[PDB]
Amino acid sequence: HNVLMRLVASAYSIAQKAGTIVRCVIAEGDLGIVQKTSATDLQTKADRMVQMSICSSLSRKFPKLTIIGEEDLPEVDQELIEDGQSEEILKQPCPSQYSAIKEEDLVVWVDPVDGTKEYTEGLLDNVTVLIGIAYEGKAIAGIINQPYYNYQAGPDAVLGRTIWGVLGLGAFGFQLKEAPAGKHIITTTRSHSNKLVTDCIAAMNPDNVLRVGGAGNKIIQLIEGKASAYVFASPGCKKWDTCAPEVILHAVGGKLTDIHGNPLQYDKEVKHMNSAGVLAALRNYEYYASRVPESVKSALIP
Ligand SMILES: Nc1ncnc2c1ncn2[C@@H]1O[C@H](COP(=O)(O)O)[C@@H](O)[C@H]1O
Ligand SMILES: [Mg+2]
Ligand SMILES: [Mg+2]
Ligand SMILES: [Mg+2]
Repeated sequence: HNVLMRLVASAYSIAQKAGTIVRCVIAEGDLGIVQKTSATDLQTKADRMVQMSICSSLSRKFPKLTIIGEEDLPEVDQELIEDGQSEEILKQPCPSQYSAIKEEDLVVWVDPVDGTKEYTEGLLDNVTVLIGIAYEGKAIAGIINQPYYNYQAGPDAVLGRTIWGVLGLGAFGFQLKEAPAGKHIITTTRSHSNKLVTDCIAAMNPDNVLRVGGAGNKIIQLIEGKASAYVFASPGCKKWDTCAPEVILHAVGGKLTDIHGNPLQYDKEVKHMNSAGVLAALRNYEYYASRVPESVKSALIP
């Protein structure tokens, strides 16, 4: 039945459609901003439309999946449906460990727009679209679309890119690069900081600290060598924030956990909140893990 690879190949095309929606909303000018729990907790027309497109498109082709999306939404336009699939991905053999997966056992975690606050600020390259695929509680495949990749290159440039990966195959669509030798460059939240977040970072002996939006964007920073660790000692992000990004990072030898070192779980019944934060690195994960203060750990219950 070739379920996993069929799913990944469709999710790739579905994520590309999502990128067209993200760009279309900016181009038409009205972001339809709704405030949820605070002025830094926003929902736009892009979040709502992309979620409708992704969920309807996946459910049309793979009705047995469990699909969980960030937005709590109440008839979808056929114009939002994506029926395509990547023929190239479909040509790749499924890793043998996943070859007998049944569709009803997959759980898909969707963040239709990740970095929404930064989207509304015009920090457009912070934005990603995240489609994460989990089996037996583990994140095993992921798609990350970055709709404004290349947007500063001029009117003749192609906009956007799609990064995808499967554990046992690899991760693709970017150039893997380690961060500069001899430096600790720690990346973290721009808009959702607090004292605990900054105290945990201080304990790492950073040479530089980057404050940017997006969980997907920060994993891209890790795999492209713009940062050496992603440290977020706080509640606030959810399973859809970490599912697809941890796959991409794990596929190239990195590691993402909570602040204690616990792996995150992705079964259908798990709580959405990542209540003990996020710690991630491409290389030297054990260094950063070793520097988390005990006081930070006692404050953050998984
Ligand atoms: N305190 C929070 N309230 C709502 N969303 C949050 C919070 N903290 C983190 N997030 C979300 O988690 C993801 C990563 O956070 P950030 O690094 O701030 O962009 C984004 O989708 C944020 O909107
Ligand atoms: Mg949100
Ligand atoms: Mg989102
Ligand atoms: Mg998010």
